[PDB]
Amino acid sequence: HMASMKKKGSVVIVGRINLSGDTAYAQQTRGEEGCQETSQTGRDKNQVEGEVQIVSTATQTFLATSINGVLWTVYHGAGTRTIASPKGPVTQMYTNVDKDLVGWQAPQGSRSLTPCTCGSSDLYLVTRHADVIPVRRRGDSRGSLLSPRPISYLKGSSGGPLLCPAGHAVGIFRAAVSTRGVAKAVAFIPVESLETTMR
Ligand SMILES: COc1ccc2nc(C)c(O[C@@H]3C[C@H]4C(=O)N[C@]5(C(=O)NS(=O)(=O)C6(C)CC6)C[C@H]5/C=C\CCCCC[C@H](NC(=O)OC(C)(C)C(F)(F)F)C(=O)N4C3)nc2c1
Ligand SMILES: [Zn+2]
Repeated sequence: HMASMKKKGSVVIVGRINLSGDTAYAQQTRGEEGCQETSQTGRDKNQVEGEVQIVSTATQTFLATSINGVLWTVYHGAGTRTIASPKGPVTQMYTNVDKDLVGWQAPQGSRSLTPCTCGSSDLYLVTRHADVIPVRRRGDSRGSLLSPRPISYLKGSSGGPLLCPAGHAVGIFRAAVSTRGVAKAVAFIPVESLETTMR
């Protein structure tokens, strides 16, 4: 009934994939009790750093990637949720269920990836475990893993980047193409589609 209707919590940044040096590694910045509290209030005063965030709702954990001053992730992870920030929940500025895409203004302190204009097909997928997986681009929105992996390896990495050799953003990881549980290929949201959404 109306008086007891609940509100969904905010997406919460709970860590990051550190790409600042020679070694990629995952960092946790918020434990579970802080996350639950931050999801309810929408107030997250942690300092944000880096391009790839680890984010969580009460029921899911996935990634989010800053490109052109927007923190982007998948609709199938975030739905229409706000994201927590120092002064309270922040409403999405982009929502496109047909592209499986959402975005919020990039957090203060984050850094953004540059959209790739290289036109290269040798790509690199960054996972929530800070694995950097070589991927050969196979079409506008697909790439094959040079070494296939069980889907278990990729679960929770939606919203992460596919990068070119120079570290530019080529797309956002959306779905795994799996045969008998082995991911031979991935589908991604091309960065051109993000740039069209921004218009
Ligand atoms: C709710 O409104 C919407 C709107 C648009 C959507 N668009 C799509 C595409 C959609 O697909 C959903 C969601 C997505 C998904 O699991 N992603 C990943 C992830 O890690 N997620 S996640 O972080 O753990 C989390 C679950 C917390 C957030 C990267 C995946 C890692 C491992 C694969 C696990 C096995 C699932 C394989 C499946 N393969 C698949 O569908 O491949 C085809 C058929 C070729 C196509 F055609 F999809 F490309 C698959 O990958 N997925 C099914 N759901 C949507 C829902
Ligand atoms: Zn590039």
